[PDB]
Amino acid sequence: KKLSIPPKGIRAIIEAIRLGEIIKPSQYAKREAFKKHDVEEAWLNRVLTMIFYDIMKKQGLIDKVIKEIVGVTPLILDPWLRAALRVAVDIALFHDPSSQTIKNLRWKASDFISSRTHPYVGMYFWDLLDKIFEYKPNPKNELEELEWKYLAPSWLIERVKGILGDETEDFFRSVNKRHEWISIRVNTLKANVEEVIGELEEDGVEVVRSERVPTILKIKGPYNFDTSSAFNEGKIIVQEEASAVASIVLDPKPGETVVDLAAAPGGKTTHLAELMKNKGKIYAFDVDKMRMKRLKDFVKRMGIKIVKPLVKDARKAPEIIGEEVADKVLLDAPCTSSGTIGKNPELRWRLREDKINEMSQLQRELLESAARLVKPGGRLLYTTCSIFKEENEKNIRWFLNVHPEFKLVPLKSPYDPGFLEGTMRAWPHRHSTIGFFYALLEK
Ligand SMILES: Nc1ncnc2c1ncn2[C@@H]1O[C@H](C[C@@H](N)CC[C@H](N)C(=O)O)[C@@H](O)[C@H]1O
Repeated sequence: KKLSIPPKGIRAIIEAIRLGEIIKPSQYAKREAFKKHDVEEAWLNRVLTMIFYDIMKKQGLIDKVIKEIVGVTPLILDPWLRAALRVAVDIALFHDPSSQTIKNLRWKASDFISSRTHPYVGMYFWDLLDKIFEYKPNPKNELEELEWKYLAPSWLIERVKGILGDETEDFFRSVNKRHEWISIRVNTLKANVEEVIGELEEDGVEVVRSERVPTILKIKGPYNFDTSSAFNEGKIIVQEEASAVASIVLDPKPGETVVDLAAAPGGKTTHLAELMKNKGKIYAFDVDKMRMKRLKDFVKRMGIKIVKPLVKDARKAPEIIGEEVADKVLLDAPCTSSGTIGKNPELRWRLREDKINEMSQLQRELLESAARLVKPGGRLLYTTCSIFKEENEKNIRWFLNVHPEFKLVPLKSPYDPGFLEGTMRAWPHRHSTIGFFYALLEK
């Protein structure tokens, strides 16, 4: 028949959508909310997960609808109200709910947000429900029609067109597909691939091994990591294929001294240690103390013992660890994350233009800090998970202009050429991984 969501399910997505605003990446929020409200059933877990990503993906469009109905941007409203309104608008417009579900929205959702806030906000929600269910979707503008096809803001659509041209439609298709796959890396230091595959297939988990990096596995969700034997023993870590390639490209050797200039939560720095076979030294810098504690949790659980974590600004060092002291440095630079809009769909709506240039300047000063850490024979790898030239090819052309003395080491495997020859790019619509950029440099 139709879509029937139980009361605990209604409270679940509301809390997930609310927490998704303050906990990033939003997957952690979804996990937290689902365990809080006891979503044990796989069928409910699937349905609510699908709705979760549908809301994230269409957030900006949903908000425009809320503004038409309510009269103001939902951004000035209470967080629980905003979350409830987003859930209700998405369910009413897209998911054709059964009478029981609309009843649970009316009574159980109103009550839930009241208990988290004040009776008046539940009442206000209750007063809006009928307007939402009677709302006639009306895309008038050629701009509004465009935004509804790609599920993206006009500025982003325009900016992608300037980069991909004919491929723009395919790009948005690939970041719009659903799709329930999670990418993980097998910790070779503590387990082997087939053993992990078998343990996953021992559960009801569908597994597909990556052809580009055989330690990467795609698993079909939902998958509980805090009850997983493989995860709690440190055999597996969540990482995209593109991110795994980064460490392999830099190619750190056992006994070398390596720097991960922006390291937390530690997907790549933990991978660098595998390639160095738990020998040598890794200096791991990150300004975020709360992200660094995750890296420390991963390091010891995964049996890593060569990582020295440093909660400091990465523009410092030199004169923290030394000048030309690194055999090779990885700069997986803080960035816009625009290449990850398939994985974290809501980012397409939260991104600004401004701050593309703000991130671009930070990357350059980390890049200058990286340059001075590299030994004469050493190598520097610069990566972002951004698709913008401003953060990528532009930042490398600048680097090759001011430095003296680096040169670009040509890259081919396993992805495609970037817009500067010798650089490499991954694309969602070409490679089924996140948008990514690679620049390998040596003195
Ligand atoms: N100036 C800075 N110094 C050190 N870390 C920074 C600085 N600016 C941003 N960061 C960190 O850069 C990180 C960006 C992430 N893309 C790093 C991911 C990491 N390389 C991984 O593979 O797990 C965030 O954790 C930021 O806290």
